[PDB]
Amino acid sequence: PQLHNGLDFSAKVIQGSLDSLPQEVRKFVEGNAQLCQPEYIHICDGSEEEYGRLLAHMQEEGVIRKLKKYDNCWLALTDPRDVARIESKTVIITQEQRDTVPIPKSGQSQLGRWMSEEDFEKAFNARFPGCMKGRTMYVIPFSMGPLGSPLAKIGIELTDSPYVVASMRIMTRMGTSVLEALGDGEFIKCLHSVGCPLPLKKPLVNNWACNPELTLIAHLPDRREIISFGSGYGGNSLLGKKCFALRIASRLAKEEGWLAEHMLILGITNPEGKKKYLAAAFPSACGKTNLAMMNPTLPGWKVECVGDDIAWMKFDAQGNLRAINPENGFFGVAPGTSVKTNPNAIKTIQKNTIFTNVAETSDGGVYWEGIDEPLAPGVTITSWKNKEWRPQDEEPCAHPNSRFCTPASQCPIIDPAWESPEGVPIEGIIFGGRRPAGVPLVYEALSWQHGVFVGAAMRSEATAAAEHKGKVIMHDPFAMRPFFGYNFGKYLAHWLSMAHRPAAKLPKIFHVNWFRKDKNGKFLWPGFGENSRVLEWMFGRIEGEDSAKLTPIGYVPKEDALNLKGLGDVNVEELFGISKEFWEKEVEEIDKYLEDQVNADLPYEIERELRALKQRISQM
Ligand SMILES: Nc1nc2c(ncn2[C@@H]2O[C@H](COP(=O)(O)OP(=O)(O)O)[C@@H](O)[C@H]2O)c(=O)[nH]1
Ligand SMILES: [Mn+2]
Ligand SMILES: [Mn+2]
Ligand code: NA
Repeated sequence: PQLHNGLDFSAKVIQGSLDSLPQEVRKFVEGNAQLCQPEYIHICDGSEEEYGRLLAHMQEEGVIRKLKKYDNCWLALTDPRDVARIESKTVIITQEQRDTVPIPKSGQSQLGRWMSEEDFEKAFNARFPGCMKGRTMYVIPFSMGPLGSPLAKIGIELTDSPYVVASMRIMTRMGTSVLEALGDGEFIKCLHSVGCPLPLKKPLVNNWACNPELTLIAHLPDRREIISFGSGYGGNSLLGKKCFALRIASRLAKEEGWLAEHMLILGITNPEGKKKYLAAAFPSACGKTNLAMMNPTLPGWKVECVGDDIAWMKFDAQGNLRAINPENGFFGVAPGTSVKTNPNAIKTIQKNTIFTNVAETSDGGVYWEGIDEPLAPGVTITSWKNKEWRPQDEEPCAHPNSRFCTPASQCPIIDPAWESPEGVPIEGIIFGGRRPAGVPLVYEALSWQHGVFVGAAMRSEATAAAEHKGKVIMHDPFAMRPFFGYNFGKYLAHWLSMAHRPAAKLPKIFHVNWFRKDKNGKFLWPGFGENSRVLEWMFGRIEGEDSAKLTPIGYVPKEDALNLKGLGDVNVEELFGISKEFWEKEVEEIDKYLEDQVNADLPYEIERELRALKQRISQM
């Protein structure tokens, strides 16, 4: 209905039909078209034709370049103001702040950012009205999970960015089939704008529309809305990924008895023909993708990848923790990727891949720090800043948080069960981060409650994945600091509660450190495929092997228990050393952090594990 002619957007639809949409989808699309005032509405179909045409259009406009060396690969270079997540501009809206974060004693929380509904309405009104003028609003129906799976969750993302459309086609299952699967069901409402209505009010930098000053990534869990303004960077604009499948989903999971986690899922097969699945939570840019598609150095071992970033898991009636990967692609850090470090990623990204903020070679290929491939004499390099570049120059040729965005189905070791709606049974959970000192290569938690404490106590050097600079060691509990959808204390309680579930077969919990350094700042452990030697030890421990010795922080490998054949130059004593002074300091730091940041919401069990660790260290 309407008394005039501005409410019904039918005449502005350039693909699809508002009449063909499910009723509630139409209302969502049209309501936001009324607000944002796009010139056109394009309902995505997910087809190869749509995708190729959109890419060519972006190429026309100078928004992306085709990489002529490869099969259907593309390179986007962004405004340098829009390169990573911004935690301080990422918020969750609830009636009560304590539902979203524990109230920190110190007054500033490091476990999320809350915004009142009043303040968010004002922020929304200062951003979205008219924001799509002169642009197309693309409507992206997407599934987090295989099309038609009983455990998939569907969303609709509205965006004015073709780059977002193309990247969502890779990272989710997208298009008409999803609308058909959705029918009259519920869907997560996702609204995104780059925040640059036409005619442009401000200079366009590097043909990359964005609004840094007004960037705001908001989540409204009771209304089932995600609303993101001003950034095109995938972590901020691919709304099915961090926003939905971690922040919204972790709160749903709390309410419904499951888990949504920042974890890879991999399957590993040993030389005796046994296969086990493991999950691992490491912070952004701290080794998940490389572990998930590892090429093991140990003969007779094989790793297969289920997912590299997000896991949705629950204990089933048989007691097994079963996990699914709700994503359809990998959005991986590019620098460091080489045939030696991640040969499976190199094979995956050679076709149908979008690269962002990497360098370009004159024969139409890609380049980045650590790529470890010599170029022919005469071949030149254009940096991610679109300037000619030479290896002798002061700055990197690729941004440190540059990315590939690639279909998971193309991974040569994609696991045969990666789309099974039954999920895969997790037998070990691994925590870890970047710790240049003090923390040994691997240890095993003493119990479930100890393992939840180990997750809670995680710390890691800052990376380029968000706004934190330098290499300051930060708390990042469960690798979820940027991603909790609700109060972290409550999340710890939820984890603890799993132990008391009927027939629960609780996975073993481990903590790793690939990143300990010697006195000269060189890594003590080579990592990458050599991490298979650590996974071997974990595998044996899951099977019940007596290959561990007790220490104050947990179980570690016995002398000679790790296979170090071919690594005679590793300094094992240094790499496994546990210093009373370091750990006295560590436990004091963890105590103060949990007291300040979790406070009244810290479960008794976790405080008890803290007291126990302090006491074990005191007996050293
Ligand atoms: N030294 C070392 N670096 C690693 C290892 N695994 C990954 N990296 C590097 O760390 C960065 C992030 O790796 P990635 O696996 O993409 O981490 P993710 O963001 O957690 O998925 C890349 O530059 C990798 O080359 C490892 O075992 N050792
Ligand atoms: Mn991640
Ligand atoms: Mn990754
Ligand atoms: Na650009």
